[PDB]
Amino acid sequence: MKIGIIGAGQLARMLSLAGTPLGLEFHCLGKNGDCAEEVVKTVTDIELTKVNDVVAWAKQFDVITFENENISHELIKAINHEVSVYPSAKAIAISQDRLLEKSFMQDHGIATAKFVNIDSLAKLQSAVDDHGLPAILKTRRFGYDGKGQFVIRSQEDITKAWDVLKDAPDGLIYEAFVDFDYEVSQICTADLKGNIAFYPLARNTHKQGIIVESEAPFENVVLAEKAQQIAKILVKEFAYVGTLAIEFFVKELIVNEIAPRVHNSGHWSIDGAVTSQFENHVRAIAGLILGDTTSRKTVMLNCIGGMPATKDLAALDRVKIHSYNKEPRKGRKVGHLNLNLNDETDEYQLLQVKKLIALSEEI
Amino acid sequence: MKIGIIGAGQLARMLSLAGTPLGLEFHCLGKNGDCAEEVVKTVTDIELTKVNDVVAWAKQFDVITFENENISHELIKAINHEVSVYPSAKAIAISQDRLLEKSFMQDHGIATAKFVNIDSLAKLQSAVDDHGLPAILKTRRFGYDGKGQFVIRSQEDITKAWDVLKDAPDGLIYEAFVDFDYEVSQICTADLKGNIAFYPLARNTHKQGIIVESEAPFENVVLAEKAQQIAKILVKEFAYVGTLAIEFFVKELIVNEIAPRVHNSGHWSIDGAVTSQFENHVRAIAGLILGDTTSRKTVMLNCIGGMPATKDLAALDRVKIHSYNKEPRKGRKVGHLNLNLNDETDEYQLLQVKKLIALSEEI
Ligand SMILES: Nc1ncnc2c1ncn2[C@@H]1O[C@H](COP(=O)(O)OP(=O)(O)NP(=O)(O)O)[C@@H](O)[C@H]1O
Ligand SMILES: Nc1ncnc2c1ncn2[C@@H]1O[C@H](COP(=O)(O)OP(=O)(O)NP(=O)(O)O)[C@@H](O)[C@H]1O
Ligand code: NA
Ligand code: NA
Ligand code: NA
Ligand code: NA
Repeated sequence: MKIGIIGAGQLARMLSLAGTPLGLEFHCLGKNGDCAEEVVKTVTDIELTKVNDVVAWAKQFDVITFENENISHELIKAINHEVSVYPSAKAIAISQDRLLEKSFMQDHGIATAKFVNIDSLAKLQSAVDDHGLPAILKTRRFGYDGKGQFVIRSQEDITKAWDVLKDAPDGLIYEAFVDFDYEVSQICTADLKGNIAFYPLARNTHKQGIIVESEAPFENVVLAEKAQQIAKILVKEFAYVGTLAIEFFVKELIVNEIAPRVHNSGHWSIDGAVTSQFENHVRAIAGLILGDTTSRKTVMLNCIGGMPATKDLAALDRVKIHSYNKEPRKGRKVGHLNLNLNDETDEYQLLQVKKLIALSEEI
Repeated sequence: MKIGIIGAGQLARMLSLAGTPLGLEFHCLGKNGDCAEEVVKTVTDIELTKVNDVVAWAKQFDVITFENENISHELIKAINHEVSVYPSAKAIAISQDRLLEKSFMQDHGIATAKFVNIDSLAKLQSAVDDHGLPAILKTRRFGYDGKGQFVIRSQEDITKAWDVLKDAPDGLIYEAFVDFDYEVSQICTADLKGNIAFYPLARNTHKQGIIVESEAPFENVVLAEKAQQIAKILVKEFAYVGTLAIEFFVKELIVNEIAPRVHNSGHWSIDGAVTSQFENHVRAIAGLILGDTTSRKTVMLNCIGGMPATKDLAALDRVKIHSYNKEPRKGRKVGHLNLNLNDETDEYQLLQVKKLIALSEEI
């Protein structure tokens, strides 16, 4: 069986690392210098606007998936008509647009930040009059890791926010700034028949808009049950197949956003679960029964901008190293480290690895 | 850092799977259709007799290793003079020749099967007169998985054995047939400074000359200590860097043979140890500190000749699947399965997977 992946970044790289021992063959749509290249059968560079060419490429394979939900949902529809794409175009369409994503939650009685679609300065003023400050003016369709938005803290920030973002193609959304206690995510995988394998909750820490640490299992039986029920609603309404990620605020579970894919907050599962989020995404789309997800306490630390020297990491002999072999650039995800946490030696190694990261990080 | 591997088979494939997340780049010497191709940066097909060409290829990389010790030890010397090869030419030279291997053990007071170098029919007759029957006439330099030899059970089998094998290039050895209770192997990894990371003993079952099952940890504190001391002698005398495998008969530890490489009897460590034999071979040759080897009860089952359907394997959701994506051929190693053994559900899945294997196996 051949699996085509749109994208050749680190998520594609790890899908192939996880899925290759199952005997599956991986092919990417992306560039020669992208980090999945060395671990997949082929990489083919086709502009995603050239729809018939992309569809022609896809038809070489038995099933298609993707690593970035910001892709054209029409392109996915076009492909899916010829060869199965997982997960669904509906999941992509709703998750990639902040207004559609939040409206979906509201339509099913699921809590989110208060939000308003913004089509004018007057509408934004009204949204601020109604739901208060601080708030964020975000684009509906652009943006990664806190970028492409404007935090509104005062009445003067309003016109400034509008003036910066007003011309964003495909529009804008006001979100009330949620004052959360902490953040958690629910990652799960739905197989071809809609059976869901759940991971425990992970507690995630963001720094400057980017995830820097993820801890699992986060043990709270009540929140976990609420999280799982929301996941089930999503899987059913999207007819979802694959790994799905839902990020929450806790303060009451409040949905932050969803990602129809393997997600950074699940990277711990490579070394902390019997079957990782990556192996299970692959098994899901391949029409296979999912792997057991029994998990053990693990911490995941992100390497942003830079990464400690491998020789320094290797000296901490229980740390599991996940370098993506990417180019260091301020703010860029270049790798992560996982560590199982059982005893005091693990705590000691964790301190040493955090120190190493503090010296290599560039956000 | 770039690592060159001579060979593109499943051992090379798994070295790259283990070592790629460390941020290392892998290149093989072998063919396009070989099973490591899809997980390494490049594969280059050069006949190993063309020494200057092989050396020219090797010089593109920072360190060289190999998956098959039957390679020309002179070729390794030639390469090593220009770029570091691990492990050593001495380890290759002794392990690849049954007479040299057994003579080494005898020279250091380490037990083996009684053995005699055979250069004539009369010498074989004398070896049988001295050390008895049953015995095996083996080549010194050829043979895999019980092939290329002749078991001598009677006095008529003697001339038959001689007539079959007498012209083997590089000679023959008589070995007394050891009547063992069971077999175990000691796998360990020595870093660049000679520090050794030990795995627990594994209990191995052979069927028709091929390994079919490996169980670890095999708990016997006395045998383990003897095994580790023998490993230390080998690492020191060979100035060994890398993963090393020693196979024993138990009946008293008696050395059977050694392999200067990752070995089938250590495949369990992919899913049963904090750091696998593959990741540690890579860390050793890369000049890195070795990973922790804390282990949990695991069984490894070999898929020979054929492999059960992936959909049938996936249904047993705790089994870890390791398909090499190779072509089924009677007697050929095409994959393995690992299973952690904790509770009764694991025992149940193990029975089901053994049944699946019995129906797919072709030895
Ligand atoms: N309304 C809000 N109130 C408070 N914090 C928020 C709000 N919206 C977003 N954030 C935080 O900002 C982070 C970045 O969101 P976003 O700009 O969508 O980045 P992203 O690409 O989705 N990265 P990630 O959330 O880690 O997958 C979120 O994970 C939250 O921690
Ligand atoms: N003298 C002996 N007496 C009894 N059994 C033996 C003897 N020599 C070899 N064997 C058995 O035959 C097997 C095959 O040995 P060999 O022909 O060298 O295959 P191999 O390629 O080294 N495969 P492996 O030992 O699994 O790495 C050994 O693993 C032993 O179980
Ligand atoms: Na490739
Ligand atoms: Na989203
Ligand atoms: Na390749
Ligand atoms: Na040997």
